[PDB]
Amino acid sequence: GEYPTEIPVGEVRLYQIADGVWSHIATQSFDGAVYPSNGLIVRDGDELLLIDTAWGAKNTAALLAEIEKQIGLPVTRAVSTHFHDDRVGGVDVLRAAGVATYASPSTRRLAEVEGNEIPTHSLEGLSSSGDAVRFGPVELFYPGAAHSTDNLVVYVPSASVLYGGCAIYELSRTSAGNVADADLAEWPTSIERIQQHYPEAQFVIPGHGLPGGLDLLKHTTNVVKAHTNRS
Ligand SMILES: O=C(O)[C@H]1CCCCN1C(=O)[C@@H](CS)Cc1ccccc1
Ligand SMILES: [Zn+2]
Ligand SMILES: [Zn+2]
Ligand SMILES: [Zn+2]
Ligand SMILES: [Zn+2]
Repeated sequence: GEYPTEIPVGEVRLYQIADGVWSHIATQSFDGAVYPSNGLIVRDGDELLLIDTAWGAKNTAALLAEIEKQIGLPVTRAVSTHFHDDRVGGVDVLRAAGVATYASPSTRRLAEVEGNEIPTHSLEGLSSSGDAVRFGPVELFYPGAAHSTDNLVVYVPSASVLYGGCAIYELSRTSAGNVADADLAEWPTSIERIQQHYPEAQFVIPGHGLPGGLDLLKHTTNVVKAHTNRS
């Protein structure tokens, strides 16, 4: 029961999941309510891989300061898992600090169209549903369209940690979130692909809220199908 929930906006908290694996947790206010957001940090030798910004430039500056204070290793690369602002908002801060920023070509194009910040580098090998590539200490996986058409998930083999980003919902969320960019028809099949490729996952991190087990995948499918049938 130690995962942070406790976090004023502008602040960022780190949570150690395993040796060399942390999540980062930040908050943002939207329509008068406060939402948490998760990302991932993975050690690779004496450097760090960052997965996703902390949802905004100010939060992302605080994230880098937090990392410097608590871990003290340099973030040398970062990956954004889809084109929304809680994933790419802060890429310019990362870039100014010397972090090499990455995303899939689809994510970079969608970010551009949205007027969002655009990661510098393009990830190859992730164009088709079911594609996976090794990227430093993690595997990147494109499960197919779900929360967005471009969304990636991240697996840490040394720790059996599956980071689902916003394609996976926390258990406390029982109604669909922002699905304006989603492929509702394909989302359960994409979740099916995650389960098929990472059935040994022990720790599953949603894009927002509390980690759990692989039960978060069927929970998300249930919420998405209920939203599909809404009326
Ligand atoms: O996915 C979701 O569950 C919904 C609802 C729960 C929190 C996050 N959330 C959001 O929308 C975030 C990041 S995805 C804000 C956003 C703004 C503009 C465009 C996309 C997203
Ligand atoms: Zn999103
Ligand atoms: Zn570069
Ligand atoms: Zn999100
Ligand atoms: Zn449920």
